[PDB]
Amino acid sequence: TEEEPFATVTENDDPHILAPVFPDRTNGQLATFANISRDANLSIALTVTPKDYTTVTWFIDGQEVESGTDSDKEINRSLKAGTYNLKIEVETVKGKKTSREGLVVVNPLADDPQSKEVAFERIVSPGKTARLYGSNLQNVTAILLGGNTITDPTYVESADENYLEYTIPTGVSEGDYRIVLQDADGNQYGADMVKVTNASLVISGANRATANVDWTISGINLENIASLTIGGQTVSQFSNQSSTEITLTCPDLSDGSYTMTGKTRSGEAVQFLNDNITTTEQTVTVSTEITLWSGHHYVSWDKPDGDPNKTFGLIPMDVFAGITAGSTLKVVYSIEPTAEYHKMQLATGYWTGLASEMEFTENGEYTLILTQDMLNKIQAEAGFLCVGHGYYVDLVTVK
Ligand SMILES: OC[C@H]1O[C@@H](O[C@H]2[C@H](O)[C@@H](O)[C@H](O[C@H]3[C@H](O)[C@@H](O)[C@H](O[C@H]4[C@H](O)[C@@H](O)[C@H](O[C@H]5[C@H](O)[C@@H](O)[C@H](O)O[C@@H]5CO)O[C@@H]4CO)O[C@@H]3CO)O[C@@H]2CO)[C@H](O)[C@@H](O)[C@@H]1O
Ligand code: NA
Repeated sequence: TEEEPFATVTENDDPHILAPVFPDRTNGQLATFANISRDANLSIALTVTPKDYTTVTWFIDGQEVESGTDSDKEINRSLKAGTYNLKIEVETVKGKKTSREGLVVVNPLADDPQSKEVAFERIVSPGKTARLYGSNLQNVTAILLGGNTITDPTYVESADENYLEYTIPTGVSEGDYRIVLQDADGNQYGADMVKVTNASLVISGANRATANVDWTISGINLENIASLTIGGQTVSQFSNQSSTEITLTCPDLSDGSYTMTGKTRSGEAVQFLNDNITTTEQTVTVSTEITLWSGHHYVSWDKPDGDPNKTFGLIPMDVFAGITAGSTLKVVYSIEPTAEYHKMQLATGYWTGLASEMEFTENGEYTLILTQDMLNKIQAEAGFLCVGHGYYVDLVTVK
């Protein structure tokens, strides 16, 4: 009370949470207070000083919530699957307060329809289609998103992981929403957060770029992009341009770090996501790709010693002697269709592996960072070889 003539010593005490002891932040990132199943309830029981002169309030994702017990300092709450922000705010009668903030992880059951974020598919755009990846999602007849009931979910069979395709309503404004999966029976299951944005948001592929060659960037509303500026060099002509992807020619820049910005058609600034931080400026590392060798050279360790196609030599030691530690070697390889199997390995002249033997079925690019130890061993062991069977070396580059 305030009208009180005076406050007892115990009333004016600082608030302390004695038990339980909560973990400290990981490294700015919040710690986990609870890790329970969707069928179990969030159960935390506080002991607090002063005994009879403290009130505690609970917040799930910033929203105040009743403690499901007669006591106000024990919470009992049934939560849907997901990860939740929990705040524990303790206040005394004379207004002094202490605080705890942590995560509550609620795991689904095996048979539950469930979904987590794999890559960046939880960033969605109003009017457009989006994907959920998870388990048992063929059960879902509706998704609930910020008051809207999305009733057109389609479970797509894929060569990779299957997904639940759904359309975001146009009416939904920007922000973060906690989605819920609904059965035909009516049962509801948690599927964590979705982020709705109208912004042209570049998400991945924009950290690194090779000068004077194709550069593919992945985002959400990238068709609205009118131009990108790297260094001081503006690019307004693109090879591909869709919602999810844009490809351009990285301009002729010296090796180093550069600022990238962009402009939409409306004139607003292109946004960039890096570690769940959104900026209007992106740091791009540019490097030039040097060609060391070009052609079409078959490799088979079946062929006899002395045969030019038993290995890939053809890049002399003095070239590798010049390469600086940290550089990325790339070997572009293609299969021989008539070959029974396809295995390759990068090695020294002594056939010491610089990395694992790899088995493959399709054409590709093998990249490997050459450390100072690797470079030293190459000089010590008679140079560089590509070894294996049933493939061709078509290009070798370094940057
Ligand atoms: O055949 C099918 C089968 O192939 C398997 O792969 C085999 C491959 O078939 C073999 O040809 C290959 O043999 C290489 C040896 O593994 C490798 O150690 C050896 O390297 C020699 C090098 O030839 C030689 O010049 C070097 O001499 C140096 C001295 O050691 C130094 O003291 C001196 O100062 O300088 C000289 C340099 O001139 O010694 C090294 C070894 O120490 O080269 C062989 C080929 O010539 O082995 C492969 C297995 O690793 C494949 O695994 C199967 O799957 C496949 O069915
Ligand atoms: Na799955």
